This record gives sequence, structure tokens and C-alpha cells, in this order.
Amino acid sequence: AGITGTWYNQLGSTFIVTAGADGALTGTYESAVGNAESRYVLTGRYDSAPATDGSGTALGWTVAWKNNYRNAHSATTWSGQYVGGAEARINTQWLLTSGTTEANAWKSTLVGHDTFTKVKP
Amino acid sequence: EAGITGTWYNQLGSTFIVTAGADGALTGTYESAVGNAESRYVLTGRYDSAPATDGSGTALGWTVAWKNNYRNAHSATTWSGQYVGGAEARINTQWLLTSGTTEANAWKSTLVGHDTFTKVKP
Amino acid sequence: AGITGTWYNQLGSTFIVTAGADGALTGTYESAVGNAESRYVLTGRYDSAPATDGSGTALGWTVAWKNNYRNAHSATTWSGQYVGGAEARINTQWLLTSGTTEANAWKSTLVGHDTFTKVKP
Amino acid sequence: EAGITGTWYNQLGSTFIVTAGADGALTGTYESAVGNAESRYVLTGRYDSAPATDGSGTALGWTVAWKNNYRNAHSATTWSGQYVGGAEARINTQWLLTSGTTEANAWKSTLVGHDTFTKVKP
Ligand SMILES: O=C(O)CCCC[C@H]1SC[C@H]2NC(=O)N[C@H]21
Ligand SMILES: O=C(O)CCCC[C@H]1SC[C@H]2NC(=O)N[C@H]21
Ligand SMILES: O=C(O)CCCC[C@H]1SC[C@H]2NC(=O)N[C@H]21
Ligand SMILES: O=C(O)CCCC[C@H]1SC[C@H]2NC(=O)N[C@H]21
Repeated sequence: AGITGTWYNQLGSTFIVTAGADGALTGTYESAVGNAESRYVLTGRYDSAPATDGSGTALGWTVAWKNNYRNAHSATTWSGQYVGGAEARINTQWLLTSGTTEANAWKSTLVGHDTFTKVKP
Repeated sequence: EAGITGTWYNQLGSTFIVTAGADGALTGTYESAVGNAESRYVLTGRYDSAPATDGSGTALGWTVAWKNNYRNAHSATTWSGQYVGGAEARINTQWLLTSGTTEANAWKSTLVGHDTFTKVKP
Repeated sequence: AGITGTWYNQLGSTFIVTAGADGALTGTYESAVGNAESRYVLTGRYDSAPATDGSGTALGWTVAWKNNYRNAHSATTWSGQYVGGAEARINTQWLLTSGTTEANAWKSTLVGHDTFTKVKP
Repeated sequence: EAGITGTWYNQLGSTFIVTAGADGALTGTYESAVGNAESRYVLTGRYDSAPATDGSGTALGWTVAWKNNYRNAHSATTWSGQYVGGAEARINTQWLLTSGTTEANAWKSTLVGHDTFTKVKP
């Protein structure tokens, strides 16, 4: 019934988001992996007037991995599309950049892919 | 966060206007020199508000959805990178641009690249 | 029983490969998608002495999309790992670069992910 | 293919020695300035042997597995990019470096980046 809701990726991370009428994404992310505990703030944007031809809805969001419990000195962005239907899905690719010195900046950024559904593990 | 807050440009001639809040928020507007884009677009992101002090960059990311009250490309970009302070401040990024597609075309939905931003003097 | 064999990705593309003893990958690729028909030459490398701790086997390969039938003026590289087991798998991330002018070089490279098994569709 | 064939360097100080064959093959050796690497490693790749003549680059890619008779990092890099000819010839790339990992650690297996190669004069 839309982007707003509670989503889970293939690792069991929990993505709770609200899609504002004019394109805002606002919520929290709890990661099952990495140097992370509890919830982290997220913010992003989505296409609030998608095509009407069967295409998905483009979107993206960011988390910086600092909260009251931990600071990993890193940030992830997810870029992807929402696909509506009986089992709604958000398919993404992500970039996780850690703060580095300039000379190790070559090993600063991990890449991967996450797919989200509203099915709770 | 004084360092990040300001006006920036990338190697394509795009410009990025941003304000870094005490809570880790990035807000502002983006004007792209390339692609299916005109005028300013809203951006929103996050940064590490308590970075290391050991000669590391400050991790940050932001998103633009390419819809404004003038044009809609049905697409969104995220930039992931780090701010490097000092007199010649830079934001070094890699980005992902996803277009809305049909399922059969999803394999060709996402472009990747890298942008370098240089800060300019208010 | 190893990297050598016939593999299929989630799109139904066919990847036929031989893993040489000292690290070569040599074979053909037939793509179910894009500006492609029939087989294309591939070449790559893999770790011919992987860790013995349960880790996967790192690898990569390239196809340039020119054969006797078509030339798309593009090339893909896949980077990933082989995971042995009862349903062996190769998990990859890929980059597809098209030849462009310098000023459109910003839109030259697509990214995605392919997972391969030996199960024929 | 005279253009591609030769010695190249990237912005990290790594060097790439390559021979472009008539059949579309790339062969050679790579010496990395960074990471868990020493001495030369085999590379192998492909390029478009009949590129456009319309002022486009020539698409190419190659792979190195980081095992040689001296060291083994249990990892591999692929570079995907284009050759831009002329007097100041360049190869502009983006790359993926995958390390062998356990299944539980596969989420952190792959680094991404970009390398610029400049040709040097035999
Ligand atoms: O370890 C660190 O630097 C901090 C935590 C990184 C967490 C990531 S990993 C990719 C993305 N998807 C997911 O479920 N979590 C995030
Ligand atoms: O055409 C579309 O879908 C909409 C416009 C995309 C713009 C992008 S391209 C990479 C990034 N860097 C920059 O200066 N602009 C953004
Ligand atoms: O259209 C073009 O430029 C030429 C053909 C590109 C084919 C690709 S798309 C990603 C990769 N995986 C797969 O099954 N095929 C390849
Ligand atoms: O540490 C390891 O796993 C083995 C060594 C990795 C080397 C890489 S890093 C990006 C690419 N560019 C370059 O000059 N070298 C390669």
C-alpha cells in the first residue's frame, strides 16, 4: 500500500520510513550487520509523481552511523526503486563510505545490494 | 558545521548548496549541469557530526530525487563520500543514479560515477 | 564440483567457463538482455589457492560486446566470489561501460549484480 | 592495437603493462602501489577491436587476481572503462575489488573506486 511502512532486507535489518507527499523520506534504520546497534536516523527523497507505464518509483536515502550508543565514522547511501504489487519490494544498490586518510581513500567505499520487503523474519 | 556548510561545485559544473545541522542533518539544493534536469532540486542527507580528529575525512551522504516544480526525470541520485577540511576543502564522492524502470528493464536502471566538489567563497 | 562448467544467472544468461590450474578463466557468455546475440568471448582470473577457512574464491572476468553478429561498443566486467557447496553459486557485482564522448562520460557506466548457479532454466 | 598497447600509470603510482591483440584480447601485468600486493600480477581482459570512429572512447575491461608466486591476498579486481586516444591518451575506469569472505561477511566483500591511467613513452 506504498513506501511508508516497516521493511526488512535480506540480512534482517529493519527500515522504518514515512514517505511525505512532496518527496521526503524520513525514518530510522537498525542494521543486523556491521559496527551498529539500535536505531539510526535516516533521510532521503523519492519521486512523488512516478510514471504511469508500469515503471518503479525511484528513490534514495542516507544513514550516518552515529547514534547515542556508537559512532562508526561512516555513512551509507541506498539508491533504488520501489515496485508495488502484492508483495511490494524496494530494490537497491548501496555505497558505504568510511572516513579515511587521503592516502587510504582508495579502500574507503564498500558497495553492495539490498532488497527489502514488508515480511517480518 | 561550518566546514561542510556552504556552496560547492563539481567537475561537471553542477553546484551544491548545503547547510550541516548540529544533529547530523544535511539540507539544501542541487543544480545539475548534466542530464534531464533544470533549475534547483531539494536535497537531504546525513553526516558524522562527531568525526575522528586523527586526520580522517568526515563521512557524509545525500539524495536528490530529480523532480521539482518544473521537470520530472523519474530518477534519483545518492552521493556517498567524505569531507576533507582545511584551506582547500573538498568533498570526494561516488554516486548511484537509479531511474524508474519496468521490471524487464531493471537490469539497466542504475548508473555509477564519481564527483569531486570544491568549496566557493561566500 | 568447481568453477569450471555451465552457469546461468537470474536473467537466464549462459556463462560457460573453464578454470585453468594457475588462475585463468576462459569461456563464452550469451546474454539474455541488451544489445547482444549469440556467444561472446570472455577472459578473467580467479584465486587458484583460496583460503581454507570457509571463505569463497575471489574472481572476475570481462566480455567486450563484439562478435560476428553485433558490436554494441561496450564491455562488462564481473567481480565476485565462488561459493562451493551442494548448490554451488557465483555471486557478482558488475560494471557495463559503453564508449561515449568525454562530455557524456558521466552516463557511460551501469552497475548491477548477477548471481549464477549451474541449474538450467 | 597500438593505442592501448604500452605502459600506463595511475594516480596511486600503480603501473599497468598491456598488449592489445587483433582478436580483442588484453594481456599483460599489473603492479599495485597499494594494498596486500607485491611485484607483478597477471592480467587479462577484452576491448572493442572495431570501435566507433565518431569521437567516442573504446570500451575495455580487465581482471587481476591478487595471487602471484610471491603473495596471495585472496582477492580480485576488475576495471571497466574506456580508452581515449590522441597525444594525451588516457584510460578512464571504475573498478570493483572483491575479497573472498565467509557467507556471514559477504556484505563487506566488495570495494569500489575509480582509476585514471596515463600512457608513458617507450
Ligand atoms: O560498520 C559500519 O561502518 C556501520 C554499519 C554499516 C551497515 C550497513 S552495511 C550495508 C547496509 N545495509 C544494512 O542492512 N546495513 C547497512
Ligand atoms: O537525467 C536524470 O535522470 C536526472 C539528472 C541526473 C543528474 C546527476 S548525474 C550524476 C550526478 N552529478 C551531477 O552533477 N548531477 C547528478
Ligand atoms: O547492451 C549492451 O551494451 C551489450 C550487452 C550487455 C549485457 C550485460 S547486462 C549485465 C551483464 N549480465 C548479463 O547477463 N549480461 C551482461
Ligand atoms: O589488497 C588486496 O586485496 C590486493 C591488492 C588490491 C589492489 C587494487 S586497489 C584498486 C586497484 N587499483 C590499483 O592500483 N590497485 C588495485
